[PDB]
Amino acid sequence: SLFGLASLRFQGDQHLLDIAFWCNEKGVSARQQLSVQQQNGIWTLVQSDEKRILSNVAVLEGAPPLSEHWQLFNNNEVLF
Amino acid sequence: EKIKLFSMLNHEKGLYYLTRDLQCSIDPHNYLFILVCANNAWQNIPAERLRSWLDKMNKWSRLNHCSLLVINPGNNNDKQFSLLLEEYRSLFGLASLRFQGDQHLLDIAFWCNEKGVSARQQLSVQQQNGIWTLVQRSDEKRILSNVAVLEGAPPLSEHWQLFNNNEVLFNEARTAQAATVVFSLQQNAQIEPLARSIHTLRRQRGSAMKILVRENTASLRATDERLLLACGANMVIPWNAPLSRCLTMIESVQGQKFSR
Ligand SMILES: Nc1nc2c(ncn2[C@@H]2O[C@@H]3COP(=O)(O)O[C@H]4[C@@H](O)[C@H](n5cnc6c(=O)[nH]c(N)nc65)O[C@@H]4COP(=O)(O)O[C@H]3[C@H]2O)c(=O)[nH]1
Ligand SMILES: Nc1nc2c(ncn2[C@@H]2O[C@@H]3COP(=O)(O)O[C@H]4[C@@H](O)[C@H](n5cnc6c(=O)[nH]c(N)nc65)O[C@@H]4COP(=O)(O)O[C@H]3[C@H]2O)c(=O)[nH]1
Repeated sequence: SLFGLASLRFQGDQHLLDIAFWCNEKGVSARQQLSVQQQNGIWTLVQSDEKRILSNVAVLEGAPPLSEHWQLFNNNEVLF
Repeated sequence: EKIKLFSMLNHEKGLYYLTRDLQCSIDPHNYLFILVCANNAWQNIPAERLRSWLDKMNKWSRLNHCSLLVINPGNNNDKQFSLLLEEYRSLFGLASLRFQGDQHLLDIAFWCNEKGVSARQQLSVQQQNGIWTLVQRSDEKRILSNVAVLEGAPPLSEHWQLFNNNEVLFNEARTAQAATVVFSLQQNAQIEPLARSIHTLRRQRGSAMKILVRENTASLRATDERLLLACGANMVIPWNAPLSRCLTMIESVQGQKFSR
């Protein structure tokens, strides 16, 4: 008899939002815990490249990237 | 101590009349249904009629306080699975079991009972002496391929494993569950036993595993490609396309299940 159950508990500086279950046309979620803050009356949710390969799309003769570390560029200006 | 055994005709009318027949036969209050259908029995049921039947079954279950379980052996129920997901209101639990050679994977899209609600759980259950016991996704990123596929190229990523021939590759894929398996074709003599290996890889391992065959030499026909597709291979990469085309074809089947 419920398409979603949520509770918001005050915890001093931020509120904790606990959704036991939730139904939506995009799916159903269960047992979600999140933190929200009331900033000026607004509830807002709280918040190396050695292997990454950057090459032109013409490097692979137009073929898509080899792997996740491969990123393509149409011309050698966006790549630059 | 005792249960009631019921037989119905392999037809849509039997499923449609199930409610009235059981009402004429059994008082459904505090009573459980287990509907074990035949192989691909739910393939001929249209979408709208299936939705109406599910709604009627749910209303009847609520009115009679009776629980219904349906076990459907099928291989191409992905659209049916999506339809079941769309009717999550009437439903209160959807589970799928995928055979993976040595173990079985139980995926519960959702489940609601008196002790709470769980959504999108994945567990491993095995069949020991005919008993289903839980074993207390994981290798989906991992890619298994033949050395000749890369034409000498090193592993493209950490998730890449290379094998000399398509024999130890099948042995490793026997242990893998969701890894991407890529074969290499060199001559005509490899068409049949690789086809057999693919058949095994599709029977022991379910639709989660990705099976691909790279053609390195022009030694293929349309009939052989159709046979490879029927054995369980997602698609066969033509020899004309360069290696990066093969790699992007591999990337295409990521997140896809072999429903054929
Ligand atoms: N250009 C051309 N010639 C054709 C074709 N089909 C047959 N032939 C000729 O007929 C011979 C006998 O082929 P088969 O009886 O089909 O029996 C063939 C076939 O079963 C197989 N085979 C040969 N090449 C291929 C191939 O590229 N793919 C596949 N899947 N099987 C092949 O090996 C057998 C021996 O074939 P070959 O030694 O090539 O010798 C071939 C070839 O000279 C065709 O589509 N194109
Ligand atoms: N019934 C019949 N159909 C024929 C014959 N020759 C060619 N075809 C048809 O032509 C298609 C493509 O022409 P292809 O140059 O033979 O294209 C062939 C050819 O280059 C090669 N190939 C296949 N089998 C053989 C073979 O036995 N020998 C040789 N030398 N090449 C073959 O593989 C390609 C793929 O062939 P498919 O996918 O089967 O598709 C073949 C096949 O359906 C023939 O003698 N009988």
